[PDB]
Amino acid sequence: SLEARAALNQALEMKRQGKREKAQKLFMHALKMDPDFVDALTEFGIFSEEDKDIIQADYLYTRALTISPYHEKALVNRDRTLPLVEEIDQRYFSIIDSKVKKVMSIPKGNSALRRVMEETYYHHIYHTVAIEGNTLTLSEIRHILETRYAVPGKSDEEQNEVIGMHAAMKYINTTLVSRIGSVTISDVLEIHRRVLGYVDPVEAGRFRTTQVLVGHHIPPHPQDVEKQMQEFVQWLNSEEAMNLHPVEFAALAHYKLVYIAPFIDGNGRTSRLLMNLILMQAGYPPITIRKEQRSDYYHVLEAANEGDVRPFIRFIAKCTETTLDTLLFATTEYSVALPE
Amino acid sequence: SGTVVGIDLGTTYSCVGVFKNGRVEIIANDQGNRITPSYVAFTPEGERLIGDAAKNQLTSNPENTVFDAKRLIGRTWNDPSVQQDIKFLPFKVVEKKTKPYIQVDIGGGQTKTFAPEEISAMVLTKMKETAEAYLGKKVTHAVVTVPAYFNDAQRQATKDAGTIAGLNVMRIINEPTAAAIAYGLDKREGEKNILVFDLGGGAFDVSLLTIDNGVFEVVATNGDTHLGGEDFDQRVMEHFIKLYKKKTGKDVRKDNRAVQKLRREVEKAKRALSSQHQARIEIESFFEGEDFSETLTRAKFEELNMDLFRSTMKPVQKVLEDSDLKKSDIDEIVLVGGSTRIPKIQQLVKEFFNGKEPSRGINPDEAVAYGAAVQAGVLSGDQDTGDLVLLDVCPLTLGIETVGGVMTKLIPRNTVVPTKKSQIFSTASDNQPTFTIKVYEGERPLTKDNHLLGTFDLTGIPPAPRGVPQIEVTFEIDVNGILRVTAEDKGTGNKNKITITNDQNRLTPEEIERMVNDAEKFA
Ligand SMILES: *P(=O)(O)OC[C@H]1O[C@@H](n2cnc3c(N)ncnc32)[C@H](O)[C@@H]1O
Ligand SMILES: [K+]
Ligand SMILES: [K+]
Ligand SMILES: [K+]
Ligand SMILES: [Mg+2]
Ligand SMILES: [Mg+2]
Repeated sequence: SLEARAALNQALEMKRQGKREKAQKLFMHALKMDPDFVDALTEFGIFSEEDKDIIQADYLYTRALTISPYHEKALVNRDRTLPLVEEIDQRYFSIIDSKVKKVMSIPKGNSALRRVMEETYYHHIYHTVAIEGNTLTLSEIRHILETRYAVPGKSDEEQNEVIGMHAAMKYINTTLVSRIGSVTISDVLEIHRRVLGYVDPVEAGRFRTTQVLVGHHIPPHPQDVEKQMQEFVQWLNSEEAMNLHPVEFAALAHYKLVYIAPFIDGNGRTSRLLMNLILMQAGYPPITIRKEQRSDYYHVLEAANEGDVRPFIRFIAKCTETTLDTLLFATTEYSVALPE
Repeated sequence: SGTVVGIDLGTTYSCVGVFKNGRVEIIANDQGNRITPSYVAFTPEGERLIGDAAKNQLTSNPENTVFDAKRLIGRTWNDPSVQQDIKFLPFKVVEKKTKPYIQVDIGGGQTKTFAPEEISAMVLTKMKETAEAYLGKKVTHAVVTVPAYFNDAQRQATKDAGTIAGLNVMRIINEPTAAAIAYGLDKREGEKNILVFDLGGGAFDVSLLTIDNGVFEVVATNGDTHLGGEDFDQRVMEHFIKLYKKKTGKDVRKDNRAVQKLRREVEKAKRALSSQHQARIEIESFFEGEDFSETLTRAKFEELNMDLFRSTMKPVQKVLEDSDLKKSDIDEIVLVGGSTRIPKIQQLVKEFFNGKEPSRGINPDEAVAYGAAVQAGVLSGDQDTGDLVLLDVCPLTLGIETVGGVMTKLIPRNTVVPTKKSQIFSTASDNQPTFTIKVYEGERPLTKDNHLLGTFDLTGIPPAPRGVPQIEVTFEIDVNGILRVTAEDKGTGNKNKITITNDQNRLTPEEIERMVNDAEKFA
């Protein structure tokens, strides 16, 4: 695009002058005119790096190289940011690991921890069903599961989604979390059979036989699902996967399963349960993706579809930190001092 | 692409330029005029006139002389602005598809009903022929200007007029932005804030731009697409129709020849009063073979129009507030449009800016076509144009109507285009299979106080309980400032995606092809 090249040239001139707001506007105009403009992605990366946004700079250099793998300027820039991003992403994992240990440091006679864990259970069900559009409230979910009475004037389907999730989480925590050995396709099917069983007993625990769509994502044809799931679980039990930081492993496991989308429905609910199984098998608490984060969630999933899963890993890491911060805030003991 | 021309499609006057051998050439028509009246006429002999020829026979053939189409396009029949203009238009305006269509005697008894887009297409055809005569070859591609405050329907109607004239409209450019290019092209003075004040025959825009060695950045825009020379003429015409009623007891509206004879003389008097302090209105055989003789003073002209003149200051204050800029931050005031020659307009602008003189770098009649021609040169790609970059904005807040008649805003006014905004919505009732997507333009919190852009039928929503489906609706404004509405189920669904169809309240592809074909038989 001649218009794209003109905008990029003006972006570079305004950057040189120190008119950074105007430069940013012109970089974004260039990339609107040509979203795959390699020079513009690269120069907009350098602009980011000048503002000490290394993750964004690196994201743009990486995006440039996925379009043009031999681009000299993009290669030199990515080669500089590659180690800096590894340092940043590993530092965040270290901070998360410290907060996991702080949770485990909570005295064994802390009343607030049992309260918070019970509340956190109903909170997880609430957010995992509400992401998918379920309109039941936290208190309605607590009522359904404790009393086993239908909430009046609310759909059968929505209530049956909540019952399914409860059934699935009980099965996981009692049968899978503590269990030694590989995680099989059969384990994923047993989870799904509980997730979807009370809503759709026919489809519960079996792969789709039809093509589905997942927002903007087109998952593999139903005929390829068996093979992709066999490759997936082989990776789950691989030495390579178990050498990853548990948060990266859990995040990649989540993404790989929703990418395949092996079920007609409940792929999101099943994948979030698998993510939490992996975390809990590694000694991390289960994490929640809040319904309010839905748009950010779809956005980082879309970034993964386009060939960079790292925004998704960082999003899952942030959800992990938030879960840990919530547990730690709720279990804080406020000391009593003698005036003396 | 060939040779891409720039066309100011004006309410009253149109102008065409071409970027060639480094500079802009404004092209004189077959009469030697660098501007052309936005007029068409069908003579009793079946002859189709466009431009000076059409305007020149207005008073002898008023019923079959058409103009003011720019104030009819992209509007509904019952628009108070449309009903206002009807009172002073000599041609029949008929309701067809809840829109104003133009009915004329084309000759030999038979009549014909035209879309206002078809009248504008005829005017575009004349401007194209003007370019072709000068260039000595065919013209297929154009940049066409529109008011900054044009709504979505008015923009699309202008593109449709282009299509019907057999032009590929490469870009719709906002008139103040075009004028800014005419001002700024030869300026290598670095960053300047300019206030473009464009009062035309029909539409009023104010745009605040930051211009900077080839970058034309619209910071804020605000206007009125139904405020200009036409309204000033209507105020004076109405004054003299009442004065004639007062003096003779006769009603002038019973004769279209009388009304349009007054219009012609009112025009001449208005131009005279920009350099003189009074003007004589003289009409021979005005009504029932009786002569008309009155004087219009500048004082009276100003009194009759004072509310309208004062109203031009509101958008100036609005762009300053929206930009969070002081009056003193404006480096140049750029006056565009014949109406900016009105001394009272110049006085109000100068006084608003505490004595600051407007710049004299531009021709107020040719500046918009000049800018169109420069941008046409850029998109032509073969004209040795510099790194020219327009960063323009949408003039109106875009929203969707949600439960309770609520304006749910997606894209604020003054957002840089092109742009994209997505929001997730759900159903109001169990198993709802459809969204009736009502898109509104305006700043009010309730859609009843805003303007309906269009109704988009979204179908194929799978059965689910109320408020469960997660349907993402996306607004995309393109580089022409025109909206595309798309939608996506965010959840796991079957292969058969939800589909969107527009309302059929704008010209259909079939209707356009017919009008293209009909127009080719006069080309
Ligand atoms: P279905 O309702 O069974 O599952 C929905 C889940 O799919 C995941 N998802 C949403 N959008 C995407 C994209 N673009 N790519 C991959 N996976 C996606 C989310 O986990 C939903 O919860
Ligand atoms: K104007
Ligand atoms: K008005
Ligand atoms: K008006
Ligand atoms: Mg689903
Ligand atoms: Mg104009």
